Amino acid sequence: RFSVAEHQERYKEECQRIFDLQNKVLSSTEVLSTDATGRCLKIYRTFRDEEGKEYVRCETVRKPAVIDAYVRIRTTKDEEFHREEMRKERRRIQEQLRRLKRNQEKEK
Amino acid sequence: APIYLHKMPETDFLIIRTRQGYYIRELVDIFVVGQQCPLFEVPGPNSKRANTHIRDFLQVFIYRLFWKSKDRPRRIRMEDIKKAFPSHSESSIRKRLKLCADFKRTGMDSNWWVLKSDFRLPTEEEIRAMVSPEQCCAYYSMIAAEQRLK
Amino acid sequence: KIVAYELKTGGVLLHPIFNPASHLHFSIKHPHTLSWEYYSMFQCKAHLVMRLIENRISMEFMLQVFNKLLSLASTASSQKFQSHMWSQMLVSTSGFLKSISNVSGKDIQPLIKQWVDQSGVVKFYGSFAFNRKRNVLELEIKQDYTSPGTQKYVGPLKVTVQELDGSFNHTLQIEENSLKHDIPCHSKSRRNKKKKIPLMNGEEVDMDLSAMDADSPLLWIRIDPDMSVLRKVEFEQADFMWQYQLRYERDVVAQQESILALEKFPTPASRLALTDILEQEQCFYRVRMSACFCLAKIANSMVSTWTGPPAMKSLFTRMFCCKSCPNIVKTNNFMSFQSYFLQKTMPVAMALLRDVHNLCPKEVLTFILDLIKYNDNRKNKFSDNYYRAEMID
Amino acid sequence: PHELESQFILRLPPEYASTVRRAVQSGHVNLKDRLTIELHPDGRHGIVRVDRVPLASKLVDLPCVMESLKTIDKKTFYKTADICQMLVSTEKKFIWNHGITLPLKNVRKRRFRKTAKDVEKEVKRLLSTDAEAVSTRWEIIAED
DNA sequence: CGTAGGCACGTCTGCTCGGCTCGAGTGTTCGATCGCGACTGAGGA
Repeated sequence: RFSVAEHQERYKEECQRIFDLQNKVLSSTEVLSTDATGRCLKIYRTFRDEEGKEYVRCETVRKPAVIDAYVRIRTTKDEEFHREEMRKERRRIQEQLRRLKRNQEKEK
Repeated sequence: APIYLHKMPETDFLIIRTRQGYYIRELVDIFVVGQQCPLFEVPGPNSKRANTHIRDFLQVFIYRLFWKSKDRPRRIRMEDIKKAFPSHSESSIRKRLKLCADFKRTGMDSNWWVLKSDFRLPTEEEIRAMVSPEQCCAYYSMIAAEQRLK
Repeated sequence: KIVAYELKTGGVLLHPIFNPASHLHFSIKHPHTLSWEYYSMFQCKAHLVMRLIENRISMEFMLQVFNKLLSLASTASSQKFQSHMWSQMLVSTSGFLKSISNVSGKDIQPLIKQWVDQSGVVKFYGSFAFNRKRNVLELEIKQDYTSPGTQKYVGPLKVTVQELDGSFNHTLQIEENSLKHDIPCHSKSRRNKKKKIPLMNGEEVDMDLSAMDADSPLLWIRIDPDMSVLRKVEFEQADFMWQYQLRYERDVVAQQESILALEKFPTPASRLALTDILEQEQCFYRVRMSACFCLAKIANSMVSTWTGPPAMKSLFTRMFCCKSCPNIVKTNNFMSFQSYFLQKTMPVAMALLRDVHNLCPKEVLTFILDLIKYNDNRKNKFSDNYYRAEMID
Repeated sequence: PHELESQFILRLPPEYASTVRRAVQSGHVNLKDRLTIELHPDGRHGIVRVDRVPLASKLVDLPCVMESLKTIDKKTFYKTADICQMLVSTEKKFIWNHGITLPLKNVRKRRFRKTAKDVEKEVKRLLSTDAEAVSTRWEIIAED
C-alpha cells in the first residue's frame, strides 16, 4: 500500500518517458503526409418600413455558439434592470448648484 | 525550453516590410521550441501581485513622462495618461499623481500637473528597479488568457 | 578606518577638479603635498569605492572592464609609434567610466557623483518598533548630515530582518523627508511547534526562544548588511536580539557588531552568549578573539555580582591545559593556527580583569606567571616568540 | 516614434525560389528590379513577380508563432519580431494548417489542444437589429 | 450706446461604503510508527 516511493517513482518515470517521446518527435526530420438541450434559437423582429408599413421578420439561429452569446446578454440585460442616466445626473448637479447659489444669496 | 535545430525549407525567405519598402533575407536556421518549463509565476486575475503590477506600471509611465517634460517646473497632461491607460478609472490615475504632483487650475501652468518642488524625481536605475520586463510579460500572459477564457 | 578618519577631519576626495577641498590643511593638487595619513586613507577609500562599483555592476563585468583596459594597453605596448598609440596605456576617469558603460550598458554616474566627487560618509541612526495589531515592523532611520564629515544619502538601502520564519531582505527608499519605514512581518508558527528556524544561508538551527518577546516574531534586524554604502550604523536593538545575532548569525561582521554592542548590556545572558562563542570552534577565530576582550569588559562591569572564578580562566584550563593538572599548561603545539591565536590572546584579555579595589586580582596574575614558567616549546615545529611576547603584553 | 517592424515569410515555387535565392546571395540591386510584391486591397491576395513573371499569392495565417532572434556573438539572442503570416505563391482558406518545420505538420489538427464552448460580431449585429426594432419574440425551439 | 453681476460644464477633492484577496491563527482528520500481549514454530531438560 505504498504512499511514498511508489507515487514518487511512478511520477518520475512518466516524466522521463514524456520528455524522451517529445524529444524524438520534435527532432524527427521524417516527412509527415498531409491528412445539451438540442434546441435552436428563433427571433421575431417587428420594424416600420418607409412611408407606412409594419413587417415582422422571423430569424432562426442554428449556431449553438451564436445562441450562447446572444442569450447571455438578454439574461444579463434582464437582470440589468446609461446616457439617459448621465443626463439625469447632470440635471441633478445643475439643481444642486442652483440650490447652493440660493443658499449663498440667503447668507449674503 | 528544449529547442531543436532544423534546417529551413528551400522555398521560404524572410520579408521585412517597413513604411519605406520591402527587404529580403534568407534564413538557414530554425529552431523548434518544445514545451516550456516556466520559471516565473504568472499572477492570477484580481490578485495582489496583479494589482501591484498595474499600479507600478502606471507609476513608472508617469515618472517617465515627467522625465520627458522640457518645462523647468516639470509638468505633464492628464489626457496623455488617459490615452495610454484608457481602461483605468481616473481616480486611480489621480491617486498616482496625488503624491509627486499637483494640479494648477489658474495662472501659469494652467490645466497641467506640475511636479512638486520637494519631490525628488527618481533616477533611471530606480525606475528600472520598480518594474522588471518579465513582470510585464507575466501580466500580458495573464490578460491574454483572461480574454481567451472570457 | 575611513569613517573614523573622515569624521575626524573633513573627508577624502577621490577625483578632485582643479581649492576643491578647503576643509583640510594641505593642498590635494599634488601627491607630494598630501599628508601620509591622507594618502593611506585615499588608497583605502579608492578600493572600497571599487567594491561599491562591483556591487552595482557585477563582478564578471568588472573583471571584463579590467581585461579590456589591460588588452588596450598591451596592444598599445607593442607599437613603435611615439605615443600615437602609447597613450592607450594611460587610463583616465572618463575612459574608465566609458569602458564600464561599454561592457555593461549601465552607467554609474550617480554612484560616481555620490562617493567619488563629493567627499563624505553617511551616519545612520536606526530604531524599530513592532506593531502587533497590523503585524508590521516600523523602522525609524534618521541621518546625521550636519556633522563636518558627513553627507546625505538618498538612495535605496537594504535591511535584513531575521524572524522566526526565516531571513528576509527588504529595500527601503530613504528620501530626504523620510523617517518611518513600515515593512511587513511574517508568522510566529515556529514557536507554536518546535521547528528549526531557517538562517541566512540554507541551514536551520535550534534556538532557545525563552528570551524572545511573546508578541514579536523578529529575532534581529541588520541595517545595510552587505556594506553597500560608506556608512556608520547605530542601531538600537534589544539585548536578546544582540545575543541571538551573536550566536546564530552566519555573517562575521554581524557577529563583530553584536560583540561591539554587547558591551553596553552587562547582563549574565550576554556573558553566556560570549562564553558560548568562545567555546565554539567553527566560529571564525577573529570573532572569538574579540569576545575575549568583550568578556573582560563585561566582567569588569559586573563586579560584586560575579559568582565563580575570574572570566576565561576555567575556559583556558578546559581548552589549553592538562586534564590531570589544571594549573600546568600543556606543552606548546601550535599546529592548529586558530587555537594558537586564541591561546595567545586569552591571557591578554584576562589581565584586564579588575577587583572591587580596582587592582588586578592575584588569581589572574598568578595564572599568567604560571603560564610563563611552565612554557615548554621543545616539541612544536613553530617558534614561540609571538606567544611569549603576548605573555609580556 | 518607433513602429515595430512587420516580418513575414515568403514561400515561392521551387524553381522560382532557386532563382530568387541565387539573386539574394549574389547581392546586387539587379534583384530589386527582378523581384516585386503587389498586395491587393483584399488583404489576403497578391502577386509576387519573379523576373517579371506574375505568380498568384495568398497571405495565410500560421498555426504556431515564430519569433526572429538576432545575435552578435551567437550566445545571447534578442527577439526582433513575431512572425505569424506567410505569403505562399504558386477565412478558412487563409488559415494554414501545417507549420514551417518538418516535425510540425498537421499541427492545427493533431498537436493543438482544442477548447470550445466572427460569432461575437454576428451576436452584436443581432443585438443592433433588436434595438432598431419595436417588438422582439423569442423561444428556444425543437425540431422544425 | 457701454459695462459689470449671475447660470452650465470639466476636472479635481474628499469622505463613505461595500467587496475581494490573503495570510495568520486555530481547530480537526488521518496515516506513521511505538509499545503491549499474544501467536507459534523451535532446539535443549
